[PDB]
Amino acid sequence: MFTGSIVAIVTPMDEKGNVCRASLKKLIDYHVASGTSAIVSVGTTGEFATLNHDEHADVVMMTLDLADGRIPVIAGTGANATAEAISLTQRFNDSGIVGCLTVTPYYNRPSQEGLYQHFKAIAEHTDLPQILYNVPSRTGCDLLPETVGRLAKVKNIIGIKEATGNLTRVNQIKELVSDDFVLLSGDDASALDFMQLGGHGVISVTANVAARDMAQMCKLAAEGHFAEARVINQRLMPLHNKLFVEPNPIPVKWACKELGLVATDTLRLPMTPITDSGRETVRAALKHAGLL
Amino acid sequence: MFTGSIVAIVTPMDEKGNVCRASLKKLIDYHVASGTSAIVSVGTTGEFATLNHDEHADVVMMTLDLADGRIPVIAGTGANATAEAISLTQRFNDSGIVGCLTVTPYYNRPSQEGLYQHFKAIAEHTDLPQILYNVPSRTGCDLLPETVGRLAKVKNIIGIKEATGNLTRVNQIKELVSDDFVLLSGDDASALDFMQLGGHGVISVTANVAARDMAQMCKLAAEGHFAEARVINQRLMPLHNKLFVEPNPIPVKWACKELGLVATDTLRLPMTPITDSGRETVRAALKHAGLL
Amino acid sequence: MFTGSIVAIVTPMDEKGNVCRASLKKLIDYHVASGTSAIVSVGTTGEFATLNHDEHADVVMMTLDLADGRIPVIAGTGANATAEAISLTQRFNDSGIVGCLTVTPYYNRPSQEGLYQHFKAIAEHTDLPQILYNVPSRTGCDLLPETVGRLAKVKNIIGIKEATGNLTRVNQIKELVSDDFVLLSGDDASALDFMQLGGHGVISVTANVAARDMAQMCKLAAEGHFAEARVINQRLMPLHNKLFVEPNPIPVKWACKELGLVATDTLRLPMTPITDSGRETVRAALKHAGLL
Amino acid sequence: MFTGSIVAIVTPMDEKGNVCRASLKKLIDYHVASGTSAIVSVGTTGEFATLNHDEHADVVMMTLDLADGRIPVIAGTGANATAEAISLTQRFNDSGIVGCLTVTPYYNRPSQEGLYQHFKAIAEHTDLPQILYNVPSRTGCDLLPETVGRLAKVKNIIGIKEATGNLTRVNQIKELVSDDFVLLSGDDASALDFMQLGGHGVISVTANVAARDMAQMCKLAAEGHFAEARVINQRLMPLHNKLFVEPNPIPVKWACKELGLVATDTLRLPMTPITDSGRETVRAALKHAGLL
Ligand SMILES: N[C@@H](CCCC[NH3+])C(=O)O
Ligand SMILES: N[C@@H](CCCC[NH3+])C(=O)O
Ligand SMILES: N[C@@H](CCCC[NH3+])C(=O)O
Ligand SMILES: N[C@@H](CCCC[NH3+])C(=O)O
Ligand SMILES: [K+]
Ligand SMILES: [K+]
Ligand SMILES: [K+]
Ligand SMILES: [K+]
Ligand SMILES: [K+]
Ligand SMILES: [K+]
Repeated sequence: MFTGSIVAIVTPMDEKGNVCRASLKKLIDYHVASGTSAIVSVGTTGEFATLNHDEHADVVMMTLDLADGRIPVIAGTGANATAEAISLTQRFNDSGIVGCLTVTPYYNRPSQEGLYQHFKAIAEHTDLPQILYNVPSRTGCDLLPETVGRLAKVKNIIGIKEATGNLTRVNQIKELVSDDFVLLSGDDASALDFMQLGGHGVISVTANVAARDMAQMCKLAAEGHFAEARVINQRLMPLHNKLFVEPNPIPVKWACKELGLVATDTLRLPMTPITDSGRETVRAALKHAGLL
Repeated sequence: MFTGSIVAIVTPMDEKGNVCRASLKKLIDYHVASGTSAIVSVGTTGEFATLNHDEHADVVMMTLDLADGRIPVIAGTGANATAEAISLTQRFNDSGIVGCLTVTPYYNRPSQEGLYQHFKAIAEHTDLPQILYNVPSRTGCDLLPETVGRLAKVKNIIGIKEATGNLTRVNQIKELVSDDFVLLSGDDASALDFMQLGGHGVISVTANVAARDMAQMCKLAAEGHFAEARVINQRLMPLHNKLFVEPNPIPVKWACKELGLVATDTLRLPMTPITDSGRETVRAALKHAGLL
Repeated sequence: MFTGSIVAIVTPMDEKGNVCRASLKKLIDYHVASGTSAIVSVGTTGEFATLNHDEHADVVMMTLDLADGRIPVIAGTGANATAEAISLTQRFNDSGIVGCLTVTPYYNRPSQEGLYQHFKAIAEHTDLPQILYNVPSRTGCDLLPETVGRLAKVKNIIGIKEATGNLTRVNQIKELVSDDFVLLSGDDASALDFMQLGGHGVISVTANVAARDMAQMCKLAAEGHFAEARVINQRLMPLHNKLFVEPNPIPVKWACKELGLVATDTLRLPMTPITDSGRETVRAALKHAGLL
Repeated sequence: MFTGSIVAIVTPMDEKGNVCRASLKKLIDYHVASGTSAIVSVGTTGEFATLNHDEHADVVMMTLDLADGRIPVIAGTGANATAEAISLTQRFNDSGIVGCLTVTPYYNRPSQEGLYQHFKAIAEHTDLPQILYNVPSRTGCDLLPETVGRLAKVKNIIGIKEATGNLTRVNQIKELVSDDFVLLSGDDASALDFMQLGGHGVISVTANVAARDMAQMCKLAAEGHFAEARVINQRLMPLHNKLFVEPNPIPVKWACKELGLVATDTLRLPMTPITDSGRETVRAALKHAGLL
């Protein structure tokens, strides 16, 4: 499923930084009960940077096993080296995932032509649908609409998670791609705006703790009921912002612990524990959203 | 050497994308002959993002073997996960390398506290000297002077490669650290200015192809002969700029090939071959520098 | 009228830089015939910076006289000194203008509190409706949604011309103001997007040469017919961009001369004549729009 | 003097917002006593935006009268319309002022060609020396080094006040102009660095309240005693920064009042009185500097 509210799920960890199966099960059951459309496993929010390839694959497989066919799983498969991305993609072929979320290479700042070649090569070596992920604030590069239009001609490149927060991108990309290419926000604070302009859903951090309100917001938006959706959005807005008061996923993991959805808020270095001021800010945002 | 003209050497490849030993040897002999102070092996210009950890270690060790004690070798050891940076650093413990160049974590955008913990943990697992590397355009995070001061208190954190191009950083950092902490430019176009303000050298892209000129410019700078150093700088300014006409190290590899220093200008995706326009721009810059 | 397509009209000049009444008459008749909602007289596009107060008032009065009640006129009344803005506003009280367009102070960078006091004072001393104008790229300051919400409580502050191009502002402001407060784009390239998110019209540069298509686009948008509006927008998009290929109003004045709407494309220094390359670019954009 | 510590003096006011002669006299005597090199009258810190042209001329002429030949006076003569800048400059022809400080046009964002024509026309209508002033944060335009080179060819264009805070500009400009062209910092926090790179002084906000320290710092810099100059700089750094805690000249006027140098800290809207938090921040900075 590549529309509506899609959660970029946390990778819950025990105190040693290893994946907590019991906590993940609780999250997945929560998303199944709450109407989330799909689960992005080991995206940014899932700490892809700090899991090695084997651990990363283990988390995706554990998420599929636990989902048990009740909700679709999309795997994070991005890398900044094209061979690495291909390799990681092969590990998931015939796994049961419905598609992959593949980020623009980070740190090395490839050209637009390099991005085209990167993603083209990855798509060539799988039959899985691929969702491109643009987030320049993290990567140092910006996959522009022109290049997205070029890539959308590749049969299995089927959408984009656009995390610039620059809402002009929605219709710049839309006019260059076919009607069935999926435009998904990757920026919760501007996501409703993104859907109002023509976007098809959101790959959401906020969905980790407000799954039902997110799912209803995105449905109302898809039906054109923007004023109604905006009422929900306004109650979620402090959380959309304050989940970034310290680096993601530090706040959202604390929030999930505070609601009882995960056993511990542990992360891997260089992510560090939430500050006391951050706990206070995040808690106030949860209360504004009606969640505590 | 953590002073003077330090080359961030290219990782020359054959047409298959693997390290070319004969080319590496030719480069290293070139830097010995030219008066280069040290070699940074598998930094950004060396394609650290697209070598696996074994391949990266092989290049470092080959470069050390080839240097044959004639020129000190600093290993690139950065990673965006602390565990991984520690693993990489441990590969070089008791190897012959003189120190490590370790970039701020990329993509995951840690806090300053996270940066402090990351570099502190890496330093604690080696006796090797550590040179911090800040390059926010590539990483999405900025290691600010205050945190550099906190880190400079750790015994074996001994300097910084400052690649913001923001020359105010030189004295901001210098006032917070001891007199023996090394300040190195990571930005060739501003590096002469950086030394004029108090910096101690440059880790240079330009030195790959103008090694003698860079070493002469840095010596003049260290001696306080800025006007003579600027004449050299002016001849190299178009190269300093045009080596980024396409993404580093696409132009510098081509330049090395054109100068006969390497056998091929091959890179690994998502870096792609230089465009025709880019060849012409770089060739004009080489001609301005009197290298061609 | 404060909705739909509102033109920020050029101030046509003869070769000596003085206002050309015959050219202005032709423009005004064109806007009356073409369905433009209103005329903003001596806005940015009308070269407010380079007319003195008397000339500025003369152009507004000439525009009212020529409009002869057939189209509403809004006067540019902004200044960077609050006393100056008050003074200029008094010159128009009982003139026949329907309202004023008042820019945030430029150059002096007042605080948000300073902006509040500025605009509050101006509104106090007139009964004319006031439209706030935010354009940070010109002014060096940014009138934020919070302050817009404060000002919208003042009875005769009735809307805003929002020229950041940052589409998140639409609903940030909307949620803080009453339903009757007018949100107008001041950025033609993002205006349709701005209306799709809840904006009520556009104060347009493009309208100077594409008045009928602009008027129909903004009507379709107001009716919710965004796909239909977007077809028009796509034909206008090169013009929305290329009217800024050199500083506004250099390109639009040339375009108006090329269509025969004004006798000369003369501007006042520091605006200078269009370059040949700029003529070529603008002409291609006019042809894409179907206007030549 | 177009070297050393040049104060951008406040225009002290009474409670009605008009120039306070007794306060101006006290300031000017203070700068004579302190070793200030020159006074810039009705620059940015002098509130040029909110004085009318007659009021502006009155302050300049009063400041010249009060200086009584003891200290050279440079008049602020910028405008964003060329005709207006020429008019203002002509007011000071054969007056006793030593030169003019003329800012790039603000708000209307001319091209570089426009900037060249603007400053060229102004220079052609006076025999007075012209100091260009670039401050893009306030004006929305950036006078680049190439254009500064073109302008430096005009006989009476003799220097630049460079207020970008981008220290690369010092040597970019210096290589394009003759050895007698003056480079002055417009950014107090970077000004010591600016002189270290080759600049010849500073047009300073800080000198309004730390005149002796600024003059001593600049003399040390001119003599090549950078380390001694930096000790002074460090004591003044919090002031250099905190004089912008609220918009300039709100903090510096309050500081002048607190030091007993002026009778009142009144400004003209849209500048507003200093907040309580701001008073406390500025007072702490004055205490760090040992001025209180
Ligand atoms: N830490 C490295 C490797 C992660 C690989 C598994 N997800 C990076 O962010 O690219
Ligand atoms: N491509 C991954 C792993 C590189 C391994 C280090 N040489 C990254 O940039 O972190
Ligand atoms: N050129 C000055 C005065 C213009 C006054 C009449 N519109 C400015 O832009 O503020
Ligand atoms: N307030 C207008 C006019 C100022 C007159 C010059 N002292 C401007 O900033 O241009
Ligand atoms: K395929
Ligand atoms: K496709
Ligand atoms: K140390
Ligand atoms: K009123
Ligand atoms: K109102
Ligand atoms: K000159």
